[PDB]
Amino acid sequence: ILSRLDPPEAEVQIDRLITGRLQSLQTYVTQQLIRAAEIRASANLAAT
Amino acid sequence: ILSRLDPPEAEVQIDRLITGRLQSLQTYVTQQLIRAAEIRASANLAAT
Repeated sequence: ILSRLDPPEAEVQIDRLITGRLQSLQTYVTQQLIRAAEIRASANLAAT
Repeated sequence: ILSRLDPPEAEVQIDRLITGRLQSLQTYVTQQLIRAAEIRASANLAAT
């Protein structure tokens, strides 16, 4: 895209990709945080 | 939106609804993970 257009146009198309990929990454990180808390409970039980 | 807009103009209005509804569904699904992790600990105490 950014290859065919002009900074002014490339920008409007690049912003939708930025918006989608940011949301993807945030979903990944939230679901890792919820799963690490489940692994910590297991490791505390195994220590006990 | 599919009755008082032509297809090139209804895409822009349908996307605004899609984004909002996706956000709301994903908020629902995060808060259920966080509530289920709490019910799980209560059931683990009941089993003990």
